[PDB]
Amino acid sequence: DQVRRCLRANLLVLLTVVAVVAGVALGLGVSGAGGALALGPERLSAFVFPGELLLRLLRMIILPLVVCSLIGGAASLDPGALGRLGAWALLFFLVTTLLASALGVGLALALQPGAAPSKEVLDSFLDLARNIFPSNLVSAAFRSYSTTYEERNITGTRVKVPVGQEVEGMNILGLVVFAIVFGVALRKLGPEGELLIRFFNSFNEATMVLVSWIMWYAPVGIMFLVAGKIVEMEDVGLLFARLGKYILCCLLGHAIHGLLVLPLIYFLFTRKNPYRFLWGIVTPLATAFGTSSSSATLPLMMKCVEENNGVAKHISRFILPIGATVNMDGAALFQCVAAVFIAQLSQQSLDFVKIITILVTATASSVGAAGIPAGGVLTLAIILEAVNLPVDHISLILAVDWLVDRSCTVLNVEGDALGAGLLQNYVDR
Amino acid sequence: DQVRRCLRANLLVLLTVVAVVAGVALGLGVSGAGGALALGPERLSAFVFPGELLLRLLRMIILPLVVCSLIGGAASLDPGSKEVLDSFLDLARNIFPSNLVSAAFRSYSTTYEERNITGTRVKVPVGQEVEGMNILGLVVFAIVFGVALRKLGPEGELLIRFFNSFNEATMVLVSWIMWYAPVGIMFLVAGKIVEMEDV
Amino acid sequence: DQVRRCLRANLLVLLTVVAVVAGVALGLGVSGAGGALALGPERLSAFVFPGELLLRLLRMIILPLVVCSLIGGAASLDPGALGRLGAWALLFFLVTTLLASALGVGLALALQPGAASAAINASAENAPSKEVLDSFLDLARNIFPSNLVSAAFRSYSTTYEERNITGTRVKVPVGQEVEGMNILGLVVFAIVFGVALRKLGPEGELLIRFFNSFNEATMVLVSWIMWYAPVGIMFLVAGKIVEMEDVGLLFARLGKYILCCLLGHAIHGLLVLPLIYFLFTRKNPYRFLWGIVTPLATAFGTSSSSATLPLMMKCVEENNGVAKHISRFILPIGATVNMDGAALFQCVAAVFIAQLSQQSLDFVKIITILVTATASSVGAAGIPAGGVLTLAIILEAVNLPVDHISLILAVDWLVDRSCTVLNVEGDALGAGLLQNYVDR
Amino acid sequence: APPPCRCMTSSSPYQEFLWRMQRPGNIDAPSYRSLSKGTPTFTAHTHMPRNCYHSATLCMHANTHYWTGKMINPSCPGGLGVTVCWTYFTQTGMSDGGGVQDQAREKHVKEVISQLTRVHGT
Repeated sequence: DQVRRCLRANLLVLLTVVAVVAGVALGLGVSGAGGALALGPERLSAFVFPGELLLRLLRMIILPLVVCSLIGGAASLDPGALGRLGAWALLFFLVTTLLASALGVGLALALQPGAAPSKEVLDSFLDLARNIFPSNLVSAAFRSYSTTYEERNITGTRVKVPVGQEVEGMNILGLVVFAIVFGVALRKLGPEGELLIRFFNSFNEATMVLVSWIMWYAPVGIMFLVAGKIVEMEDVGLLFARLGKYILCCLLGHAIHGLLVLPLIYFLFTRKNPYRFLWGIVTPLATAFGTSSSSATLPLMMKCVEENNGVAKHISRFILPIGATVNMDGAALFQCVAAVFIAQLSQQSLDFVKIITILVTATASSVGAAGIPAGGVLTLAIILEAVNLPVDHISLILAVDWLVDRSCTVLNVEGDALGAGLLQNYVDR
Repeated sequence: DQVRRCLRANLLVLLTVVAVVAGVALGLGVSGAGGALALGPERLSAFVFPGELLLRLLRMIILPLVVCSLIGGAASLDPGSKEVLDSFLDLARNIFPSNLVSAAFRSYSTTYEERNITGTRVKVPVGQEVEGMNILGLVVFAIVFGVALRKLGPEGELLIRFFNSFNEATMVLVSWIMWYAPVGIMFLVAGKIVEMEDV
Repeated sequence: DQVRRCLRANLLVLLTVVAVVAGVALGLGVSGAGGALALGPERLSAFVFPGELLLRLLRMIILPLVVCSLIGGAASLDPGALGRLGAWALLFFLVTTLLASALGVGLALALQPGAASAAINASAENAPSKEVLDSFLDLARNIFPSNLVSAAFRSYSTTYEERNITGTRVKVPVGQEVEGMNILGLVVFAIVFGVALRKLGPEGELLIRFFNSFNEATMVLVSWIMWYAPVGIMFLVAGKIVEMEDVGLLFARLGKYILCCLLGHAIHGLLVLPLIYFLFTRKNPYRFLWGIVTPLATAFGTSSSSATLPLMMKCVEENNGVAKHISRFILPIGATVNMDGAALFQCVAAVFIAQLSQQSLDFVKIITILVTATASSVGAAGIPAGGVLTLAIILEAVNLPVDHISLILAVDWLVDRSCTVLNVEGDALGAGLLQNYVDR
Repeated sequence: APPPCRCMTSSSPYQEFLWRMQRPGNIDAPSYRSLSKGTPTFTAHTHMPRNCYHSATLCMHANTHYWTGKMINPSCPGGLGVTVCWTYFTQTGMSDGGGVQDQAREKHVKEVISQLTRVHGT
């Protein structure tokens, strides 16, 4: 029968979806029988370890993959054509992020879910600009830049001056920029750069082989990640009774943006079926929901967009690594909804100017956010300081952060893939 | 015109000179009307930010532009506070950095402390690999690696070509960066004139 | 003359042994006619600096050499053949580790180092311990490192947050990346990248040529460093003898423990591994030992298996001519996996600690201490004093007192060098058996 | 003789989340269960690198000696500019590149050498 052949052809999709469902079921079953209280610390850690192993495996290869893929993509197109494609890509990213932020603000205002060193927003923007252009490639491979305030003048004149220091991270934005510039420079040379192009292409192909092995391992890690995240709950009833409206706002905004807005944009600009593209990219979406990080599912997204969908290699390898960092619609909607929720918690009114600042700072924060689990929580402080009325009690946002963060990751990777397909059609025209 | 050709060919040096002059003018303008204390350090950082950006761009290219083309030069020449002793030991340790990747973003240094409080106040020197970027160790390793590639026969030709192509690409980035430079020197000069006062 | 040709051919090994002898003599002379007191700390640092320079030179080479050699070795052999060879290598490594651990336990039980126990001589506070499950999770996390660049200079290790000392302590574990090269993760990534490169094809061929040329240049650097190595070995030995105080007085009651450790190391290195080599290859093991003398003396001087790995690789390549691919695949793996001397040390030390506190050893305790010593020898760091953490894990697993760990750190400076010698000898002998097998 | 330790847990869960997210080698978001809750209590780390504090001093809590100091990097345990406490000795077989824990380790082993040599003399 053709059913077995179809199952064999779509074994990866079925395995990943069943892994997610079985992770949910196993988490619920273990939580019912003890809720980790009977498990204890050592058994709980042994239970949650395989998901951490999968996350480490996927983070192991992200740096060489991004660097080599971006070098190859930037060296595969003329500087004028690459510049035009990049301009269109950033225009699409900005428009989608603004739409997501506006939808989040509007939905949070409609449903009303609401009812320590500081950090200046100018310094945050300067930190983002400094992270765009790193001062040391090897140092930027494993850590980023952040500013610090200290009192160095006399005690009579106490003013905060900003000093700079390196904090732990990955600084993917500066490496992305350097890889793009290096690829453009390599194509600028003639036969001299061909050896380097072949070198980086070979390195990328080997990284893709490791990607294939790791994604074949992935479903067990996804299942254990979901099960461990579900088990760690403390008081489901009280937590839901407190944060149900906020969770509903976030999830409804994500669902509306991912099922109505982006498919409409893709259909308007392409006159094709966006849901066929979504069916092609189901597996990276399920991986993003399992791992809650856009960087870990980036290789699977590139492979699925290249193979399942008719997208050229250079277009995907140039667009997807950039969008995995700078295009974060789900994080924007999260941060806007959370800012409105926190403002309503403290009974602080928001007029037009506060809403505009929320939108702009949310776009900037989504640009600056990292593709790591709970990556959008950190820039929520930047947004709250921009509004400067919502003192940073983001502790109430947590304890439901994993699920909404997973939805944010799904929305971000979906926006990236849809933009890649739109640009592929625009190039084809 | 010949003068037009002279202006077009030597555009970069004249742009740099004009940038220095305009940076001086902007520095005196800010330090005069308005006041250097009115904006404060918070706005001064944003005012001098383009110079910091130029400095960061210049510092980002030092490691490849050194390591590549030092391997290139060494393989193509062909055969024909701190005390004196502790500073010398630090210099010797930085020549052989003991870790190639760690040498790219930090360097060895010796610091003194009075941890041995028993008896007299003896100064015990310790090293902790402070933040640096370590020109010396990378330079020595690149020269030695280039000489070793020269000692190899046709086997090292692939590595020589690889590093030469990397150096050429780095030179292309250098040429691109030096076009942004006049804004950087302008803002650096303006910031230095604003910060100090001697007139 | 024949004697002149003999010295010219074997000039390096004679320089190395003369350097070791001169270092011992110079250390004894300086300690007798002075020491750390007659000359100041600055003079001591200037005196011991050349050995530190040699150690830094050897440590600079480890990362590119290991990465390129393992990539080439994994890409030069079929995945099935590589898997079979790795299975045989791991079988040999664990067999040798069990034999060394059993010999150490037997000697420690026969000679009774902790029978007298002097006057207990233990209290300040108790050092924090690391759980066995946490250590195994740390090993599994160090496999497949999260960041490739960060793994070149730092490695993951779990710590603890002692909360509520009066309030029913929970000891919440929190992990972080601490200083120290992650050799095992780089080894695993290099092997996987090599097999992926072979699976690719012509692109893999280009990358193979790149990494092989890099490895050859690194070997040229190793050849240059190996000539300076005897002076660094001499100064290491002399400075380590001079710095350590009141010889003999420390040994007067630690002689049983020292005799157990060194006798176990000598028996394993002169009667077990040579016997296995002779029974599997029918050659002369002592010719192999003569070929590998100067990596052994380098290991004794530096007390670090990773530092002497390039010299051992080169000496295995030129003398007793194991093929390049099999040697460059076997030696890096055994440099971080095969540790016979370390396991013998930890078994003897744990039995001695148990006898210090007058605790029974029974049978299941011996079995589990052997198993945990074997399972924790793998993944241990090749840096000096790298067996202390694994010994602590063993003590935690066996439920023995920890406060007597200071006696182990008291005299570990020499026996650790003996352990390094035994580990690199086991590496070389395993390479010899595999080379003889592939010759057939 | 050492002064009592003032080393409490994080006042808010967000600060604990922020400093545990930026630790070196962080791979996943910390769970809400692992975050400290309720009133602050005494806490102590079992390892701390020397490059996290400018200076350290001894403190007493429940008749046990601890090292205390102020952190200078947000990636260091406890946060940025937060007075934290850590144990007198580090974990066995673990080193923090010098610092107070190491200096205590060599001090203890040298005391052991001195007393054991005195035992030999008797």
